[PDB]
Amino acid sequence: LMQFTLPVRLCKEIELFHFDIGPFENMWPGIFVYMVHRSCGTSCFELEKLCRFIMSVKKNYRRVPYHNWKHAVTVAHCMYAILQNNHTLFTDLERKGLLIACLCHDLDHRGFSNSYLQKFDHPLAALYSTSTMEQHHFSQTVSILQLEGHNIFSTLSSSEYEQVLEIIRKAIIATDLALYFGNRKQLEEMYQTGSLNLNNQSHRDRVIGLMMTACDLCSVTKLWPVTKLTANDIYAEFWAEGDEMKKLGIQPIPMMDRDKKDEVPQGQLGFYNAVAIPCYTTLTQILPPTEPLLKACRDNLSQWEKVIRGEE
Ligand SMILES: Cc1cnc(C)n2nc(CCc3nc(N4CCCC4=O)cn3C)nc12
Ligand SMILES: [Mg+2]
Ligand SMILES: [Zn+2]
Repeated sequence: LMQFTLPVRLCKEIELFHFDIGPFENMWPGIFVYMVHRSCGTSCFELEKLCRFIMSVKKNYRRVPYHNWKHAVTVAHCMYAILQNNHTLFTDLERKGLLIACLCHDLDHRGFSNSYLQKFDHPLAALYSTSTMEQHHFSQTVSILQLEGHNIFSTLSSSEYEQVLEIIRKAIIATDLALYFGNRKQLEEMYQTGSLNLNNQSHRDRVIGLMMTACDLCSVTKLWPVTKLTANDIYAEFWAEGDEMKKLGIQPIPMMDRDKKDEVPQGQLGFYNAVAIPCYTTLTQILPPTEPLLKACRDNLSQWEKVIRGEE
């Protein structure tokens, strides 16, 4: 049958956590199919249905600076690297669900936070009072699965299908960073007191939630030039929301105020110390082969430190 194969450099480097999917948009679908075939099997999905699903997902990502189709595919590649370094830890349905969840997790993102939607009084803030954009992304995922010729899960039973969509729903909701802090603290306590139990469904749920955060934040785990240039896209969004906050007559938080361009290096320090390092530290304790993510994050923290010291 029909393998996808990549050029030699991509074939080797796609296996590493720090892989950058490159600036050729037209190769990203092929890169995703390649990752599904190796992490799931050539039998998981009918190629035609999967190709049609990938292309409708791409179409429902918007042309925003950071929360775009490249982000979707980047977050899927980090999940692929986690899954490939932990062969035997995950069920068949989890392998199927989690790459889809990653591809779908920011579907139809508009470049604005949950907080901006509530202050603007967007209709989505009335339909979904918490994790507003994340419930929207899961709703968009179901919509696309229900288009003609797009049911990639069509060969699962009613109960397997229900389990896979429930894995995807939880994985997507878990990308609401507001929920990460409490999830990581619970996992930290569980790991240390030795209660962490991977046969406990509500435990696996938490561990998959942390994987989702780790993949979502994975720009901090890349080579420094990738990390630094991705940060510019992240801030281009934040500062546009800042502008929109000022139009509602609301002072944005410093994170979203382009007037504080200069403090970006110190903003990154707080974010590595408060968010990223704790995330990859707890993930590495639970899933030891994800250490390369923690090591790369620590490398990038030390680069932001060099920027503050004026050494870069
Ligand atoms: C969600 C996400 C994901 N990946 C990355 C790399 N980032 N970087 C961020 C912003 C960090 C941050 N910057 C500030 N700034 C900047 C100057 C004033 C200020 O306060 C505050 N904070 C918390 N957010 C993320
Ligand atoms: Mg999101
Ligand atoms: Zn995301």
